[PDB]
Amino acid sequence: AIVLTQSPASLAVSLGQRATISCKASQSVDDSFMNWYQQKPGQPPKLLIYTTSNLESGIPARFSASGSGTDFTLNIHPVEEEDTATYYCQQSNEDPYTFGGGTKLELKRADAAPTVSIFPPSSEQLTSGGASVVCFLNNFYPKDINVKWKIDGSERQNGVLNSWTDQDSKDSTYSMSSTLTLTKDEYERHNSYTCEATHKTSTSPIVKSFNRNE
Amino acid sequence: DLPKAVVFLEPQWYRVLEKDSVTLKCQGAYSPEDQSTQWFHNESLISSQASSYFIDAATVDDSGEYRCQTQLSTLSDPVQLEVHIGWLLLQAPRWVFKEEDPIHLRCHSWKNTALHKVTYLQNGKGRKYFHHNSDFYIPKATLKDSGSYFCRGLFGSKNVSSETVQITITQ
Amino acid sequence: QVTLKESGPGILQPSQTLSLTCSFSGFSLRTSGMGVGWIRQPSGKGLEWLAHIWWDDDKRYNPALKSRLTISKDTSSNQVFLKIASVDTADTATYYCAQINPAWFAYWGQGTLVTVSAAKTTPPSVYPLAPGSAAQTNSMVTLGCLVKGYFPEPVTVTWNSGSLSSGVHTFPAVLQSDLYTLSSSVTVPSSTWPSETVTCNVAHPASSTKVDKKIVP
Ligand SMILES: *[C@@H]1O[C@H](CO)[C@@H](O[C@@H]2O[C@H](CO)[C@@H](O[C@@H]3O[C@H](CO)[C@@H](O)[C@H](O)[C@@H]3O)[C@H](O)[C@H]2NC(C)=O)[C@H](O)[C@H]1NC(C)=O
Ligand SMILES: *[C@@H]1O[C@H](CO)[C@@H](O)[C@H](O)[C@H]1NC(C)=O
Repeated sequence: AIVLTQSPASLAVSLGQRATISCKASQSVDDSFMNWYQQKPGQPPKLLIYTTSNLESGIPARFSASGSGTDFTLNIHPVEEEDTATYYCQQSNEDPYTFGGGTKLELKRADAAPTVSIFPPSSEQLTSGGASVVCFLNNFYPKDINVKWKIDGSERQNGVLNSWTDQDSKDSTYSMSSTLTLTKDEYERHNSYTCEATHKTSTSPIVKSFNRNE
Repeated sequence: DLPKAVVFLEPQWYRVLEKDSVTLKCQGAYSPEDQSTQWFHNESLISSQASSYFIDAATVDDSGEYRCQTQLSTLSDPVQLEVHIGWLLLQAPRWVFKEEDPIHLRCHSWKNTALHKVTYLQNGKGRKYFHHNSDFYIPKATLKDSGSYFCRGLFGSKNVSSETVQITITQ
Repeated sequence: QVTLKESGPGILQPSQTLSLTCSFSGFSLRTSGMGVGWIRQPSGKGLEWLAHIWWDDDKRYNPALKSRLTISKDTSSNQVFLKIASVDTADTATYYCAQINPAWFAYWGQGTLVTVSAAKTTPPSVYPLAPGSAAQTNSMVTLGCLVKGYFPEPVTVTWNSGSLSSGVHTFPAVLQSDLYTLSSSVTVPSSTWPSETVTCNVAHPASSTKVDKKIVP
């Protein structure tokens, strides 16, 4: 069975620069049925290149590919905002058909600080017995970010649940949500709840808070 | 009896696959007063100046009759083009073959996708085999060459056969 | 033209038999060279070819999926089916069908998520995330919608029935104790809220639930 290994496993790329992805086949077959697909996070894979070098119609010509034996190379140049995706090579030369492991391409952009918003438990959730405190940290860059939850000045580590969006295909930012889960009883013991965002864009954290007795 | 233009195909295959390219060439005379050529498909005008006509990516609808004319070389006899659907096609440059004339056949794949382990068959029997797709070329046709021909080859891990074509050796 | 749409059960219990259907248009499985294949992808993982069927009923199978796989086609109704037997949690993945040919895979379907689990189909609770009074004195105001305690994926979150799309962030769900929790944010001018209405529409097909919550102070 043919093993396809892609290098690099991940790449950060500047707007307009050439990006190269290598796919190495364990076996050589004399054009080889080597195909390339682009998969944007929410969607199916989409064919880019078929049979080593053939550009699929409707795909811009800044995608191209070439094969040098067991050495197959995808080239994107210039790279655009909308190329943030995972790229897969794939062989139809022999059963079973196999894919490469994927190369995750991400875009670089100017640093952007998160827009931070904090939200207390709603009444509905409180009546039902639970208490969730929600913090949004939207449209920032780079993706690295740290959230610190406080309850009346004391950091709370347990109960926090964090989720990041995939890179935005238009503006190359990221966003993140941070959700602190409590019960109604342990919530109504304390007054002030704080979301604290540490990011490259500031020496000082961004601090958003609310007081239950607002 | 008025002199006529003549159509030629490049390549000379008159049976082609969808997405193939075809160049049609017009042999005809010009004069300082007019150097234009007109092309007709199914008797409708498709081009009014250029000597050649290029089909970039053939569709089934490009099948049919083609004619050309110049002012001095009148409307050509038609040349027929067949655009077939499918993955594999046995191509021939003409319909009839006289004895001692060459027979040139090609096992043609869709978009010229690479073909391995290719057999050309006559009346059900393996006639010629290549590991890499080559043309079938009989240098001197004999009447024993008449028959039903098709070809078959391996595409990666799947064999495909073309449909049959009747090859008739005449005089 | 060519399109493919997969269908599954959303959720089935382990050791059961997964039934998948692929319905296609724009080509016919009677044409020489055409085939339909199945590929799967665990969340955040790579792609694994499972099986495909050719126009001549020749069927090829991943030799690692034992003999659990069975692919069939129906030329009359333009459909292809895949059966996986004896499923376990490692079979949870998005399942794609694709129109292929002997040299590449040409068109893929949208994919269908299949979760293999014994947990119970719980519909989501929806909670509004309303700004405080101080937040409204900024130029832009961010509102939200918390979708808690549902199972299995997926949910579909819209705002103002799709009229609000710029500046929406619907976050990936997180899995806790057989229950999923996602949130969704939307950002609008404070000159539009709470003057113009803003409501989120959550949908959970697996439980046939559809809910809307308006956002108020
Ligand atoms: C010029 O005239 C020729 C001769 O009438 C036309 O060729 C014919 O075109 C039709 C429509 O494309 C072909 O039928 C189609 O064939 C395929 C393949 O079997 C099938 O998938 C379709 O459903 C359809 O029936 C017909 O075979 C063909 N005749 C031939 C190739 O000898 C041509 O369309 C005309 N073109 C123009 C611009 O008028
Ligand atoms: C294709 O035909 C040849 C001749 O028998 C042989 O390699 C094989 O049986 C067929 N199938 C495949 C998948 O190669």
